[PDB]
Amino acid sequence: PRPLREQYLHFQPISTRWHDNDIYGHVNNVTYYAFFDTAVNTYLIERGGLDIQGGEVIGLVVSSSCDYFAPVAFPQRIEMGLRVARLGNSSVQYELALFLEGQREACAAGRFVHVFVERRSSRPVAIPQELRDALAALQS
Amino acid sequence: PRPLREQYLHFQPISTRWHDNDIYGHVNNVTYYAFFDTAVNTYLIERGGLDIQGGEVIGLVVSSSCDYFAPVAFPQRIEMGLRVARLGNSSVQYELALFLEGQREACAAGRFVHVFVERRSSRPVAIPQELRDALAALQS
Amino acid sequence: PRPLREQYLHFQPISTRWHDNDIYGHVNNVTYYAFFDTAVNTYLIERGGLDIQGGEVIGLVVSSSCDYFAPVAFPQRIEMGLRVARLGNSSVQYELALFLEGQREACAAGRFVHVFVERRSSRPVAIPQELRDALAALQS
Amino acid sequence: PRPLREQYLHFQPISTRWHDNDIYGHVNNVTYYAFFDTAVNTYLIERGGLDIQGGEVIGLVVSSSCDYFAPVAFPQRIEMGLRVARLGNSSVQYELALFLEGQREACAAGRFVHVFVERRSSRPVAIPQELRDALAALQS
Repeated sequence: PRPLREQYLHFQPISTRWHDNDIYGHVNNVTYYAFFDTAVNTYLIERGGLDIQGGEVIGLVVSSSCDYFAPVAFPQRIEMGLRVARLGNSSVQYELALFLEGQREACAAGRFVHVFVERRSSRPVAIPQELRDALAALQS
Repeated sequence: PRPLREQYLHFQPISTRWHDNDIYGHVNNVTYYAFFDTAVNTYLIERGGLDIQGGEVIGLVVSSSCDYFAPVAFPQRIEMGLRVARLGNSSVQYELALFLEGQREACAAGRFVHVFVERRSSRPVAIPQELRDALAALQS
Repeated sequence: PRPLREQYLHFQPISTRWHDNDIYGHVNNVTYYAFFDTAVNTYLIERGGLDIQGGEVIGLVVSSSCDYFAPVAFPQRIEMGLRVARLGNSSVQYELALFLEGQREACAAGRFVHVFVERRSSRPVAIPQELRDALAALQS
Repeated sequence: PRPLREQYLHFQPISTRWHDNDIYGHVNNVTYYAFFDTAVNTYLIERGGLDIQGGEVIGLVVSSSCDYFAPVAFPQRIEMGLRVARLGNSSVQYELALFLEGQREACAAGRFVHVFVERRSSRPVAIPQELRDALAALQS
């Protein structure tokens, strides 16, 4: 049961980094998470309009998780699939998968959840229209 | 329900680091995972006997996940709860929770899973006796 | 000539972390810099009064550098020497050295330079009295 | 005295990452160093032949330093200039500068030094011909 390129709507390429490999020769399992919210926020920055610097509205990570199938190593060229699952109105949930360039099978694959808040108060908010617009653009 | 200090068998203290705090003031959600397998492996190193540098046997992270309840920021003094859930014989599952010093409530809390393999072949193996001994030592 | 514990006025202990070790077994050369401004800012926070979250005044790193003498690896217990070299009035220069516990010889050793600015304008400022007080406290 | 695109021979583009920004909104000064040896080793991997996994021969960082001129922030598109200064025969010295895409002026700029060794012994060695070949290819 290993995810596939075509199950995902948006694709970020990310350059790997020397100190991505951990001591056993392969990208540390933690790094995948960094690849996630990079992948996400990049999309959010360029399309949702936020404005992190910036924004009166910001997303927060309340939970995440990831499953690892095959190893990847610097310097290889990883690239990140992205698609939205559930989606409340102060809240969302993404599905990420990392693919090696030219492979149908995901290398690992995971999910996490954003909760949008007012920056100052950290109190939940409706997803403003422009975010919601681009967010929805990734719904299955 | 937000986990509690006494539900956990082993305790690693970890110094937070300047660049732990992300752009919105608080320790990045990713860092938690770093705190996990630090917390784990540290115990593994000192009590399972491995031997990561030298070990013919090494652990791999095949999945992990985490839920976040309250924010923490450098320079505060986090400290990490640890306990084993399930436990096969080439395989294990930890349950981690991070605690601010002193608070009864976990700040976030998560789990992940080790698979022990022969370093060279990366083929699964029986948990050698010393590991299994200290691992089991954390069983509920 | 390899620096020595007694040449340094303040001492931060820092827990090493699993993914500190790079692919060749030893704490990545980059991590040292992380250890620096952790070591610094920690002292700054607790004794200069800033206040990074809240501070109208913040420090910026305009240059740094480091020389490496002996390797260190998670899980060993490094610990960080600190002292001030030069010291203008909107500007300062620290000298850091990392020590294995206990060794008289520094493992690596480096320096870097803070420039205090008004957070908003990022325009240079006089070091406010409390900072200057604790800063000077580390002058040779 | 701020470096210029045309003073450098090779150019790595590197994607920035969410947790590159530190607490004051801009890429942490430590990250530049990660950008350095990424930039380097990538070139070394694809052209010097090593083989880090791999190699009986590996490079080590004995010193580095960096000067910061202008700030950069995720998600902007940084990209790394690269050119060799000095060059012994067990030893080398690179000059790095980071450029924002479409700027003549470097954002920061730095140097560091490799020392090649036999992996196992960590004892110096002559730069094998293929490395030396591509290394030299970057001499002023």
